[PDB]
Amino acid sequence: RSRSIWDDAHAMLEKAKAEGISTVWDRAAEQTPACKFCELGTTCRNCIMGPCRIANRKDGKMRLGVCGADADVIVARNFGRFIAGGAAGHSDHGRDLIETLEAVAEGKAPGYTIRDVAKLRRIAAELGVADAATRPAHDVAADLVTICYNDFGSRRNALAFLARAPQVRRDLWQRLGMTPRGVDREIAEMMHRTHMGCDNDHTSLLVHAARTALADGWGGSMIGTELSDILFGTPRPRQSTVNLGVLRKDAVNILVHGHNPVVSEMILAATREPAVRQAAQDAGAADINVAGLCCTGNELLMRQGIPMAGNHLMTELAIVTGAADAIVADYQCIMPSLVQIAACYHTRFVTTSPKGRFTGATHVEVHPHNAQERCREIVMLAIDAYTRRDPARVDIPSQPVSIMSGFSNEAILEALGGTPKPLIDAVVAGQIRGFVGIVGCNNPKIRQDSANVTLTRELIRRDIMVLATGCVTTAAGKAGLLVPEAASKAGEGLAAVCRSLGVPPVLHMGSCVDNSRILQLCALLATTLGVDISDLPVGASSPEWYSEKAAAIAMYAVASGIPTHLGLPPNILGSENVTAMALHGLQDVVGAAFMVEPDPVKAADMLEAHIVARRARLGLT
Amino acid sequence: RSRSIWDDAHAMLEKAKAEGISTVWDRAAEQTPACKFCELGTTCRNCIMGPCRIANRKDGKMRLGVCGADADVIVARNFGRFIAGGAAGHSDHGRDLIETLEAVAEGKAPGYTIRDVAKLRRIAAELGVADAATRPAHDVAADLVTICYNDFGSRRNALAFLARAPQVRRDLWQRLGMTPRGVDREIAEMMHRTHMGCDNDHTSLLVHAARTALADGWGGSMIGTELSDILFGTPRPRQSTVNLGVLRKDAVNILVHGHNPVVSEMILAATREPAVRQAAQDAGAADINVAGLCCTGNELLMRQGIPMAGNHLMTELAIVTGAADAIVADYQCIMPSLVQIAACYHTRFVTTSPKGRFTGATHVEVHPHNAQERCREIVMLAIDAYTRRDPARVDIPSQPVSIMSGFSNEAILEALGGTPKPLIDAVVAGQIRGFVGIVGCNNPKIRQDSANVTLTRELIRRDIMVLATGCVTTAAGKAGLLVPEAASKAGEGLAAVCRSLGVPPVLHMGSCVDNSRILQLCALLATTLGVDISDLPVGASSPEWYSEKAAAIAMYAVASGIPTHLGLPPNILGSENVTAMALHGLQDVVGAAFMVEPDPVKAADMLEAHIVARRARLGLT
Ligand code: SF4
Ligand code: SF4
Ligand SMILES: [Xe]
Ligand SMILES: [Xe]
Ligand SMILES: [Xe]
Ligand SMILES: [Xe]
Ligand SMILES: [Xe]
Ligand SMILES: [Xe]
Ligand SMILES: [Xe]
Ligand SMILES: [Xe]
Ligand SMILES: [Xe]
Ligand SMILES: [Xe]
Ligand SMILES: [Xe]
Ligand SMILES: [Xe]
Ligand SMILES: [Xe]
Ligand SMILES: [Xe]
Ligand SMILES: [Xe]
Ligand SMILES: [Xe]
Ligand SMILES: [Xe]
Ligand SMILES: [Xe]
Ligand SMILES: [Xe]
Ligand SMILES: [Xe]
Ligand SMILES: [Xe]
Ligand SMILES: [Xe]
Ligand SMILES: [Xe]
Ligand SMILES: [Xe]
Repeated sequence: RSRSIWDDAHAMLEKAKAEGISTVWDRAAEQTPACKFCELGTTCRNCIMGPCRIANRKDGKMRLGVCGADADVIVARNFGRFIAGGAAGHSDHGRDLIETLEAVAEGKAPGYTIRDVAKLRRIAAELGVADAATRPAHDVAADLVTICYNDFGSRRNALAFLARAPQVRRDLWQRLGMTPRGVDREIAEMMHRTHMGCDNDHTSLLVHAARTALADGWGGSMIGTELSDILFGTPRPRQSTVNLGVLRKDAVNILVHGHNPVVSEMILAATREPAVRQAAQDAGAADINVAGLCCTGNELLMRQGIPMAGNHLMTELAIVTGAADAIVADYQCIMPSLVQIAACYHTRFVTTSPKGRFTGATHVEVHPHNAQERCREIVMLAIDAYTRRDPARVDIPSQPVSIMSGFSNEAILEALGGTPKPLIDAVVAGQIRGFVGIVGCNNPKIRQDSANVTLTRELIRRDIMVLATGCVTTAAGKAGLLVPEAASKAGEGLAAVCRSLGVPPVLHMGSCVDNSRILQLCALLATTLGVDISDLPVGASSPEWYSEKAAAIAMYAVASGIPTHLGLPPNILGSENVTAMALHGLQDVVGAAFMVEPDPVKAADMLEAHIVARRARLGLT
Repeated sequence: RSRSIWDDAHAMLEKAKAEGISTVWDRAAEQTPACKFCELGTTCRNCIMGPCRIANRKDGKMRLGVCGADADVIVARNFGRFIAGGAAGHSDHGRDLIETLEAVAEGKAPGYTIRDVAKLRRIAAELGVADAATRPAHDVAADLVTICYNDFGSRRNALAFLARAPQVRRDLWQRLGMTPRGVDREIAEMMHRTHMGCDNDHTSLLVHAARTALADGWGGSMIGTELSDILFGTPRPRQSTVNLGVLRKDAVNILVHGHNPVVSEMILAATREPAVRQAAQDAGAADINVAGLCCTGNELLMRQGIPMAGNHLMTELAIVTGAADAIVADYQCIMPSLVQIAACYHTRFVTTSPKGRFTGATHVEVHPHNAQERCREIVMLAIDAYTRRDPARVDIPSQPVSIMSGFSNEAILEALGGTPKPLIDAVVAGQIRGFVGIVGCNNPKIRQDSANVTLTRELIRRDIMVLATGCVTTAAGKAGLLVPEAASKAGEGLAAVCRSLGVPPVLHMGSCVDNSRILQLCALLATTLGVDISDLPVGASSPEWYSEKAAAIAMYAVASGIPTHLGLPPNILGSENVTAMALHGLQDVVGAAFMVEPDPVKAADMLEAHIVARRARLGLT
């Protein structure tokens, strides 16, 4: 119960307890207390002269690694590899989008098209493709593919999308040695620098961690966002629903999980073919019901309006309802426990990526050339599993909650009539005091979504508009804050802006990769006003993060000039020097810093105080 | 004393003890016993739902990570990131060589030339540069640079040098999903796969670890070896000396450390300019004495005959002599303790790489455009530090030992008269029963070089020729086994081959990156005979390894078909499934497996038994 604020979770936790199904919360208890040295970051296993631990003991022993490395170096190396794994999670996704677009450009991807040709030509023109407005769309696409691949090579001095950042920002990065040059290159160089006897200076290591994260935010993730919109459509505001109640007892229920629209968009197509709709009827189902999980669910919500069943700590509970007929997983944040919990039921657990292998799963590998054929086979697996569902163990605990989604930057600018001018006018007038992107996961160390939702309500009450991505999407949707009626929960200034646009006070801007949309928006406003991103009344927050991907997002926010709140510290407190740099030193290096505060009200105060400081620097009330 | 077999080390350990200078051996004692979970690999810190440890306890708790990951997945992920860090250590070195050659090709690198134009044209032709034999050398170089950079991109289906492998080998890799596609790409994908909720199947993870290592051996390292020979000269057999006695009391002593010939070759040039030789005389020195450490020392030994002061556990002791006037470091295996030990003396510790930063060092950053100017400034720093040397604390403990070095494959084939035919004839006749590459470091858990040298003597007595790289170079040289006279220590068949060629029974083939020479030679013989590398009477051994780089070398040897002995296990024993795959399962996957044996005599038996098996499979006595 105290594990979550949500009734639908609470009900499924009782159901799981009675059936003796162990959950992430149960295993989190088993791993408590954790190893102290792992939690502090003062442990190293980068060579077998060790493994080493750094201690603060009276006799003086164990203050240095066998190689002589101290706490500062070891902590910074561990944090660098942490960030690099998060950036890698995003880079490989962007790489898959490049490969998908090239297959469409070559005409080798049945059932795929370029859905947004206008955006294709705009992005291609922006990155330097000649005559992108009038040449055949497939040739334009092939040239865009080439530019994107060059960003995954080793010959550029700066990533292609980095030119969106204001000049003052790029100058700073260049002087600091932070300019990201290559998406994979920066990940590789981080792993190199953290090999023993390479980079042994915590400052140097932290700078390359910022460079690696930037290579994600302005590289892997931004390529991923923009190419997804080209292939699958630019999101436009639309209405949908959220929570475990989006599962229907009377339908074939197919859950997509992971991050890859290249599968999920084609699964959705397969369920619309009239022979497939027929086979589910011949199996007894009223319809075929696709619902989203995690980031692929965020993206299907943004682009098609597909309902979202839950966020990260909802994933196990989504199966305990007994109505999940199949989970279609690709990669990232897919808990391996799901395979065991699925085995307690009729549910098919289907993996589709050669990168996302799970011992004991039904592997049906999906690629652009065979996706239309394989996704149909996958949905046929779900309809068979539907026939084997046990009615005595089905309990869909909730009623779904209405939400509005689809706020790409293109839609935001559309709602403002093509210019950011009305937006900037509202901020100058003090109607919107600032903006905070609330992103990041759930973490069983925090009562699920308590901090996410509490921070959101506080911010909008203070006339701070919230941009929601990732797991916060489900949190704010279940709270009722993703509809225009929620204007009544915002302070007077934000409410009046919200009702004049007919938008909610919390704008869903997509998956964790779509945090690149927030970079793009900040950069646009900074460029429009002639100032740095670190002059904008903005902030970021991850009240309940857990993953390396979220830490990379937090790092590229900070390095880009955005104050960034974290509910929980990364494993760095064993070095006061690294800690002090993350919380303070970075402020006069990149114009922003990390804030660690588990009390969401105090988080709101801190985020709001930074916004006020930036308002005054801009000459605003 | 019992820390090393060597008199020169032993003496310097007494000197360090009397001066109260703590050494790697002392800190190794402090970190003993290590954490059991780190040593077993059953600990995970890849997200802050944890950190987690996997246990085998009666109540059943702590058998799974919070995410549900078990021991098999966690161990395999830790090992994958280990291997990826080793591959990254080599990839970035190869990247720097590409950048150096491009600067030479553009004419933007004063004091650099293409030293081996014949090799440039041969390698360029081999990789597909059109008309590489007759076009201007700089244009050929620019096209080679482009091909190498493409291997550091994301659009190839197989690395360029992989075509050296026999077809049967490439077919196997392709069917297994092991084909390396991109040097940085495979490192990035490994970091992605090991993010939580991605690749959760130990088999899948181990295969991508093999793919990542292959991307090093046939990619990062092979590009690095071949481009170094193009820029700095192909090694030819020559005579030199080894051990701390290569330091001269009467000279300005400059120690190069790390991996980068781009600095060390230019430091050597600076010490030959007549104004620099003059300034050391005006400071009182008889000459300027350059001596090598680690892999840059191996390479300077191979290409210029520069004496080598020591290997990895000699590095601290090289400073305790009191005669080190400067250490010129770049990156990898440079212990941060050296900076503190240098502070106990007059010694200048100079870093030259933006990747190899050390807190408290004199940073003089070297790049191809300014290397000739910066390396001169560096040698001027050494001559100043020479003037401040304390004669009362100088003790050069040994007399140097004569060695022969410089056995590139080009030199081996040269000594055989241009064909491998006489080599193959000796193996068929049973004069050379097989070959073992003994590579890898020192590790203070093993009495220094006891196992390296003991294994070498056993192998050559058994008519098994040894190919030495890395730290083993110093070990076999100090033992007296790197001269043609050492034929008297080999069995009758090898001795007779050795004396007919005037070569030693142990061939120095270079630094740790030059293990790519061994891949090239194996592939050449396999291609010549029409068989796989896993049919050759070959083996590899790392009796005293410590680094991720060495583990990557061991992995790409195994994946390439070469039985590989390790003196110490990597941190994997907490999973019997991963362990059994490394020691046994790999044998029927890739035709070779890891052997873990700390008794070097038993190691010799195991390596020899594999060679006998392959001999019979070939129809040999
Ligand atoms: S790199 Fe240094 S601190 Fe890390 S395990 Fe090796 S010896 Fe210990
Ligand atoms: S990835 Fe899984 S095993 Fe590793 S720390 Fe996170 S929860 Fe624990
Ligand atoms: Xe920093
Ligand atoms: Xe908006
Ligand atoms: Xe906005
Ligand atoms: Xe807005
Ligand atoms: Xe603004
Ligand atoms: Xe923001
Ligand atoms: Xe914003
Ligand atoms: Xe972080
Ligand atoms: Xe964040
Ligand atoms: Xe962000
Ligand atoms: Xe940091
Ligand atoms: Xe932080
Ligand atoms: Xe494997
Ligand atoms: Xe030889
Ligand atoms: Xe050889
Ligand atoms: Xe030989
Ligand atoms: Xe051979
Ligand atoms: Xe070998
Ligand atoms: Xe060989
Ligand atoms: Xe290894
Ligand atoms: Xe090895
Ligand atoms: Xe090797
Ligand atoms: Xe392995
Ligand atoms: Xe191993």
